[PDB]
Amino acid sequence: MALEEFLKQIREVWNTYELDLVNYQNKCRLIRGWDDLFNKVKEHINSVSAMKLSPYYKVFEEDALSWEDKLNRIMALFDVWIDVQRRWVYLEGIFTGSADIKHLLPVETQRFQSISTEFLALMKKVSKSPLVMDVLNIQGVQRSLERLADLLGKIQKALGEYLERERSSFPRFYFVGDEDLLEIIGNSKNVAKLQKHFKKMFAGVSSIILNEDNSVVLGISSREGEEVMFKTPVSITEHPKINEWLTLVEKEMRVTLAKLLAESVTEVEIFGKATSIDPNTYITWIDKYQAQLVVLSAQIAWSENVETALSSMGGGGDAAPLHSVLSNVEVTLNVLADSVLMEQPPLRRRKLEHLITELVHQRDVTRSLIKSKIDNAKSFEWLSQMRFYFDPKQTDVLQQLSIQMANAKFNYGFEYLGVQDKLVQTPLTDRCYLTMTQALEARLGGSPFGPAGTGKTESVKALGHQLGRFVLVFNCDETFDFQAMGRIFVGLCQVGAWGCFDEFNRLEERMLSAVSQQVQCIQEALREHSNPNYDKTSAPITCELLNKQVKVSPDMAIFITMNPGYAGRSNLPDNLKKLFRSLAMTKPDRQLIAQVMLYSQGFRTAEVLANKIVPFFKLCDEQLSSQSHYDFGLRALKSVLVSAGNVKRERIQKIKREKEERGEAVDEGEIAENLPEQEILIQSVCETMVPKLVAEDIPLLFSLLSDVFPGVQYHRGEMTALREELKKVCQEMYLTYGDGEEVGGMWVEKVLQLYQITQINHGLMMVGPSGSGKSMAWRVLLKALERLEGVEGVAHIIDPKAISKDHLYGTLDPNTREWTDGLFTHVLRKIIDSVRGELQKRQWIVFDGDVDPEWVENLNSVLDDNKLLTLPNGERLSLPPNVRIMFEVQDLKYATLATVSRCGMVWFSEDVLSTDMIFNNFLARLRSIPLDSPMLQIQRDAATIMQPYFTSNGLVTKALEHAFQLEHIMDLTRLRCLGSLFSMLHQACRNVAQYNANHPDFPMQIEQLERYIQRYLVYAILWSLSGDSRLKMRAELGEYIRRITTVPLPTAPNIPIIDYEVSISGEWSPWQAKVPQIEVETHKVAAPDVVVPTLDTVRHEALLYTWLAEHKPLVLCGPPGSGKTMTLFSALRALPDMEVVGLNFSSATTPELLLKTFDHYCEYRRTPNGVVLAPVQLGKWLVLFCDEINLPDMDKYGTQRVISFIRQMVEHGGFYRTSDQTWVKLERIQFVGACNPPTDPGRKPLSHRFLRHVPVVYVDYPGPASLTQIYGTFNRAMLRLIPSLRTYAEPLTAAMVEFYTMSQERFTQDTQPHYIYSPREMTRWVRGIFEALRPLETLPVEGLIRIWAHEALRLFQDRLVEDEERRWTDENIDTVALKHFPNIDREKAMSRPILYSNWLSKDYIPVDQEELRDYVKARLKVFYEEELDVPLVLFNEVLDHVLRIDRIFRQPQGHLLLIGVSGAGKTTLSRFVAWMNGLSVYQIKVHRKYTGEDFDEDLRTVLRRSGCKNEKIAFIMDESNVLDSGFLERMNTLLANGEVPGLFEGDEYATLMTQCKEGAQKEGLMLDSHEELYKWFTSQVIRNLHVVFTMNPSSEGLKDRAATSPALFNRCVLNWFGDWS
Amino acid sequence: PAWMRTLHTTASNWLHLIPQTLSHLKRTVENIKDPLFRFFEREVKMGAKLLQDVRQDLADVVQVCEGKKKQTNYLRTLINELVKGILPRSWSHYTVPAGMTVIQWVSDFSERIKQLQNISLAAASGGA
Amino acid sequence: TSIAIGSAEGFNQADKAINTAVKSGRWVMLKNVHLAPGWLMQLEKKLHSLQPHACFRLFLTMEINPKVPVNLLRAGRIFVFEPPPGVKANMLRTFSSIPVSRICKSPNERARLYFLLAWFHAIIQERLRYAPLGWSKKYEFGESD
Ligand SMILES: Nc1ncnc2c1ncn2[C@@H]1O[C@H](COP(=O)(O)OP(=O)(O)OP(=O)(O)O)[C@@H](O)[C@H]1O
Ligand SMILES: Nc1ncnc2c1ncn2[C@@H]1O[C@H](COP(=O)(O)OP(=O)(O)O)[C@@H](O)[C@H]1O
Ligand SMILES: Nc1ncnc2c1ncn2[C@@H]1O[C@H](COP(=O)(O)OP(=O)(O)O)[C@@H](O)[C@H]1O
Ligand SMILES: Nc1ncnc2c1ncn2[C@@H]1O[C@H](COP(=O)(O)OP(=O)(O)O)[C@@H](O)[C@H]1O
Ligand SMILES: [Mg+2]
Ligand SMILES: [Mg+2]
Repeated sequence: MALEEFLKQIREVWNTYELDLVNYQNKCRLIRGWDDLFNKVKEHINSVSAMKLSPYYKVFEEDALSWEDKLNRIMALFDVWIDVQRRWVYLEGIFTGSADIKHLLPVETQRFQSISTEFLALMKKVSKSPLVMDVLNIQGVQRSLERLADLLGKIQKALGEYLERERSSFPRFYFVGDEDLLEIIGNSKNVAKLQKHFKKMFAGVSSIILNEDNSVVLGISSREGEEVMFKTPVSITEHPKINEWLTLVEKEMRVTLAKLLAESVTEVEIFGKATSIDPNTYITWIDKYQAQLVVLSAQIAWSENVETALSSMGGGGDAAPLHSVLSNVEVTLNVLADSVLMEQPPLRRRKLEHLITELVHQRDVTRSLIKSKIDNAKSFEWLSQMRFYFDPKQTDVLQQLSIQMANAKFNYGFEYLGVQDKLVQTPLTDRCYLTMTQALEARLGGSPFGPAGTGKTESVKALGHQLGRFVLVFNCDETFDFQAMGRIFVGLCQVGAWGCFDEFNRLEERMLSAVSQQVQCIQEALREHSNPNYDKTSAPITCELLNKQVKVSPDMAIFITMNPGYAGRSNLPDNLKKLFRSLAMTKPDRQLIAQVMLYSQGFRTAEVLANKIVPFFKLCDEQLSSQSHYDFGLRALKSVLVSAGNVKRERIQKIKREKEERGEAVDEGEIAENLPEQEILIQSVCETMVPKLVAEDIPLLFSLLSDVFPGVQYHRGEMTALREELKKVCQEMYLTYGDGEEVGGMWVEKVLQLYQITQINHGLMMVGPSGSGKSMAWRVLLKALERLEGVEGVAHIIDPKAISKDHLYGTLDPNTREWTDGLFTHVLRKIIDSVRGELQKRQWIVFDGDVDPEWVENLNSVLDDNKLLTLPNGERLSLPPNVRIMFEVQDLKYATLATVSRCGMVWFSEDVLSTDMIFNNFLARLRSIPLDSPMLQIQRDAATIMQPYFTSNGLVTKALEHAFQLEHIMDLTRLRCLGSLFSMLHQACRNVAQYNANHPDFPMQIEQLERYIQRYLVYAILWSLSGDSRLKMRAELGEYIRRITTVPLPTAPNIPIIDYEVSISGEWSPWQAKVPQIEVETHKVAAPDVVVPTLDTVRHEALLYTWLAEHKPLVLCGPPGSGKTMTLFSALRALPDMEVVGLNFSSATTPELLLKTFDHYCEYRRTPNGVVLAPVQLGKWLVLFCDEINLPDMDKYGTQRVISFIRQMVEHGGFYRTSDQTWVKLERIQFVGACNPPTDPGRKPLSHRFLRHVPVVYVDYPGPASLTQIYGTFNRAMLRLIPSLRTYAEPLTAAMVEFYTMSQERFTQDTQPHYIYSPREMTRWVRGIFEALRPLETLPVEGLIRIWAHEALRLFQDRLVEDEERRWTDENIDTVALKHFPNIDREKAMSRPILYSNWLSKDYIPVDQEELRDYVKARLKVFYEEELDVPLVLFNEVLDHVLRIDRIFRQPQGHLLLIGVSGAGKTTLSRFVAWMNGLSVYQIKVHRKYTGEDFDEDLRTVLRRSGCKNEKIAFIMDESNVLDSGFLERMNTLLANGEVPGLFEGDEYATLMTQCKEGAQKEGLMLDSHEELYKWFTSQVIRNLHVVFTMNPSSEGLKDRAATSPALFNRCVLNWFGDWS
Repeated sequence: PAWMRTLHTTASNWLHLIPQTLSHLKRTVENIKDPLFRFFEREVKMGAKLLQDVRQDLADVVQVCEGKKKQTNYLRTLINELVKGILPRSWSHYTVPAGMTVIQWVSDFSERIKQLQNISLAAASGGA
Repeated sequence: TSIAIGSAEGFNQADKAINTAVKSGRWVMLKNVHLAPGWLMQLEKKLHSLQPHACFRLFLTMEINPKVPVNLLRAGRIFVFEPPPGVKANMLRTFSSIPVSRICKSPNERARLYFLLAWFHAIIQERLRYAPLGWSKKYEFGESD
């Protein structure tokens, strides 16, 4: 009755729980408690789901299912209500607090009023009945919110121009997105909602301090908690509107900091030039003032001391008081060093670290001044230093501080920076400061350039933070166009902020030239500030940006950082480069950075540690092997140094934690004395460097570690708590867990290493070959951390290369300038907004796919310390601390150093995932997951039988090792074999169950079950490991198995094992028993659906059946025409409940071709678990057949987008819908691929990450004996038409096979790209003879040879280019015929002018050349008077050509590829023959403005006429008509399938259905279903539409043409008309 | 064709000049601690892989030019470069001066392998 | 009126500036026109059927690029700008580019400093001709420096 209690508890909770209401400005009663509502619903939903597992669920099934429906309906309603209420709050604020918007946008204002009325009406109902069930039962409440959400979104998108007007009134709004700005404007009274947006408008203001009323802004605060209290508080009541008090807050921030600086300077002067400093007073002064002012005060005091000392040294020979300046710095630095040797508050400790870094530089500068004997303040070695002059007598507090370097003078901006980590002030950084400040004085931009990881971006920000400026970083890409850059400049100019444009050379060259105009006009405006004649009490300086007059603040600056060494980057035009002063930052001063950082962190041996760690990184870059995922640069060094301080702090906390439970001897000073500082550094190195190492580099690095750090050992923490959770998660996921050298131990170490990287890096890559356990490593870790820490883990897995880069990050509208989020931007923005508590969960964004610089370099500012996603609309999204950016990849051969250096690396090797582990996983799943318990009992018994062979060094392991030594049509990977092997064994378990269904009396016993499984396992091993190899390789694996196996095998002397199947009785049975010598019905001779059983067909069909029945994706590979489509469709006939849809890939095929097929055959439905895509027809599995899956273009980074898209749908079971950024799950959809071998021209190798899911079967050309069996059967059937010709069946087949084999050898793809001969020609050969024999009552044997010779010429000679080739074909036709047909009259059978026609009679009989010439002249006379009055001269080749065209127009799907020189009559003859056969001629009427949608409309016109009106049409189209590659992607589908999946959409499809229903009615067919109508429409297009393609002979063009339109060369008959002879 | 015969002689001749053997350094507990062994082990390891790849590619070209194995996409790309005298990008594994042609690379690559052989011979016979 | 070419707005601005200038004698300079080879062909056809003011001049700035149409090259007069042939030519170009009043300011020693700068600029630029020996790399020491 425990289940009954849960139902009672669920019933009682929802009979009383009321929507918690709050009054909102006396207008309505909003709903709070969204977290309480959502968690409560989720908790009951889980409990209802969990109680289904209980066996006692049957009695309460209906009641539980009723509650599942109700709880799901509650989720679907209030997940929309929350977004509707949120949007209404800030839209209501805007449409009430700004009367100007009513006039500006009257339509939107009235539309919002109507929606605001329906919202308030629904609010009042909720107030009356706040019970959730009563609200849930409100009529149409679900649809009301759905309409409210959509309608409110339209109003939101219509306020864009209003938002652009408000951005001027507070220019920091230019750096805020439209939606966030509406929240800011609309919530101007609800100040608590404004807090999350301050980090976007300010450098270091994360929140504001408010009184209890929230009416006065008392001050500002940073993200670390540091507070600035305003001297004069800002009252919001006296300045209500949002943009004025925000301006007053920005001013008080600057005024308060300047006033606070003056007070700080007064106190710090006492510390300066003082013999002894009391630490308590000095620490008190540090704590009292902000971090930025504390360092600023120290710099001011030091500068004035040096100025004072140099002034006294005017006489030259006077004593130097500079030593006292050095003395004061030494004393102060000793106190700072002593303070960081002990525990400090986190804010004070960082302040102390900043002061140590500042004073180390002052110590170095003062030492340099003393060593150089400088005695004058005007000496350049002092002027070149950055100096700080403070005038307390200055009236304006904002101008009391002057920062001067050389001749450059700057005011301090007094932007609140919070606590920004400072750089070590190195000689490179000193040179950077000097160069950039020279550019600033010259009103020029700064252009630091160099390789990645040299400090270019950090130095620009450091200089800006030194000057108190708001520095904005932008990660530039090709989407930063002229309009986007200008708008960013407008914001920068009015705010007075610095723009640091990183990767600035990733802009297009045309955009760089255009931007140079905007940069120049700003710089001219900046020089207007510098003019002494200009007075501040005048018209403000203004430059023209985007055709508008924009005020320019003197504090703004432009900086660009670039790597000029990166190939593929844009070269800056010279006119742009003259606007920037460039500095090379190539060799950072690593040893100085390491020494100062370790000294500021409290390491006593910092000099010793720095002298070891920096050379150690240099040694690693050279001593260790070279890998693409190896980085030992400054980022890697910085990571270790920062981690060293963290490790030192935890040990000190750990040491005293031991002291708490062991005495009371806390003696912190002595605690730092006995502290293994070298061991701390080694731990940071190993926690950060070791996971990236390959196996053979691991001992090398530890030898290097012992070389540089003798006697120091690395010992990982034994993480019992995490390992216990990992072991449990592995058990629930059927995974193998090990410890140390056990099975799975290497993989568990990688999981633990991955966890360590997650705690040090916000961006990390898991790199390793396909099938290394990378995915399971982070999927298991995510679940384990949920159990260990209690924090829910959420993973968003993205295939970045399965979609366009526009769909990944988003697009800026070219005209409306509206921003649409991409997939990654939408996910990250959803987490930042945290509407449903995403900030309290562990959020992992996994980019599972290929890494190329084009898309991942948009994440440079995300993966570095900026933690910002910068968008071309000026918006900057901060990465929250709970988010990890992860990249699961198989290689990094296209990633640049910029990306590799910014991410933690965990390397997976194929040895990490052992084959024993994979075998355990398959067996564990087989013993627990039922395939349909009677079915599980079969699997469990079968698992016991398979177990001996799946051990290490077993049969399967030895077979796998031998298979890798063989040659395969595709690259061989371990998981492709095992994936195929496990699918086949699952089918064997289904076979035993199906046998038990056939034998309900006697189910299979273990003796028979054992006898079946062992042989099937051997059978499955051969096909899984050699099915993608040729017969000789399939054989050789057979003997090797025969040697090593103990399973009984067929005892035939010379018959390969691959020639045997396994009967359900556990006996080997030859495949030849299922290959009968059939006799084919005479009307089905060589018909497309007829398959003559051969040894290969029955084996391939059985193998295809197994994979298809398991819904396993598969690829058939073989030469064109080898029978791949025939075998697949033959196997599908024995597999009902499966519909096949043929897709024809080209070089230009994108995932969008798959999406159109989904739109036509499948529906998207909203389910409680997400969007599911399933076939429209119920109970059917829909098979996507891709015929040329390896043709799609491979980009320059080795990626095919559609292949990545298919890999996503197979491995993840779905894809992302780019319109709404929503994951779609596939249901009842499987994929089958066909392709030619990757070595063929135009073919690319398939990705190994796609092949692990897709078993490959190799279908070769039938051999000479197989061809004799196939077409000997056809010839016997077709020669039953003439009983007197039955005897000649065998010689006719032999002649066919001999000439076909000779032609296939004689002409190959090496000579011409279209010289492909396959059994397709044999099928056409038999069909052609059969069509010429049906209306014939009798025929002599010489008449048979003439038809045989005629069809050979049409099939083999018509495609030949050269006269020698045509001469050879003509001669060998005679040779072959007489060899197999002696005693025949050669002349009457082989007269060289072989012409056949049905023009002079009812039948297709031979025609005399002169008789044909007279008839064509007679018909040409009529043709001139009716269609085209262009006289033609009739020569012999024309008569042959018109007969060839006439043949194709009389065949279904008769398509022509006419190749020849222009003006040879290809079009005219086609029209003339089309007029003779009753075919209407359609030609597209191209012009200079003819575009793709013009071609689509033209395609619709032809398809309607031929598909609906039953009109025979010759669609004649030239190569010149192809104005775009998209034209042929449509024709490639049309030629092969007679249909274009996406051509008819919307109203066009509806009109087509009306016309098809009318058209089918005139034919007498009873069709009403749209699917039935579309199939009939396709069948009409197949029989009526004829496409004639005309093109000139171009060797390069013809070869390239095959990839663009493979249907042109396998669905069209090619006739090489060439030039006139 | 004329190119097919001329390229056959060149590839066969290159297989004569380029050495055929390169034995990896035997890793030892006390050899890993030797910095010279650590650098020299890298040289042979990357050198042996490049040596096998070039020899295999050249052997396939000879067999192609004898009409015994069919021309694949990789072979078509490699054969086109060899006819034009451009150094194949697959062969390019160590930094070289810009504008270096394939005939100079083969002679340069042959000398580097000889030195690599002597270094491994000393390590094999005599120790690190 | 000076216009950069790459932007779509730049094309519209160029046409309006040219149309206004051909009726008033105004000067128009279009920079980096090699970035728009297709638009350059249309500009050549536009200039052919036009009889502007006698003082009108159109300046096109481009890099030496094979993408520049032949028809435009034939219609215009080409001036090649490159490093001066030698030290003498380099220094004469420098002294012509700097206004005389700039050198001849109140400190008489300013003239010798400019000469030293001109000599230094000539020597540094001429060493670039010796690609490897003069400097390890082909630095872009130029007018901005
Ligand atoms: N620890 C483990 N124990 C047992 N089986 C495992 C383990 N880890 C992975 N496997 C299995 O072995 C295979 C490894 O797949 P996984 O997704 O982990 O590899 P991957 O390297 O991420 O793959 P890809 O390169 O295709 O992205 C799967 O069949 C998986 O079920
Ligand atoms: N002078 C310095 N002091 C401290 N850290 C530095 C210094 N210069 C660079 N770094 C660090 O080096 C890494 C790379 O700096 P970054 O500015 O991103 O380089 P770049 O822009 O050249 O790629 C960062 O971790 C940065 O903080
Ligand atoms: N056993 C067979 N029975 C009937 N036709 C066969 C047989 N083997 C080969 N063929 C012929 O070979 C050709 C194969 O065509 P298809 O299946 O489209 O080839 P692919 O898919 O390899 O491009 C057809 O003409 C088919 O009739
Ligand atoms: N057999 C012919 N006799 C006379 N004129 C011909 C003949 N074939 C073509 N022409 C001429 O060439 C023109 C172009 O014919 P068309 O069919 O468009 O050529 P193609 O398709 O080969 O480019 C015709 O309009 C006609 O003037
Ligand atoms: Mg940078
Ligand atoms: Mg994976």
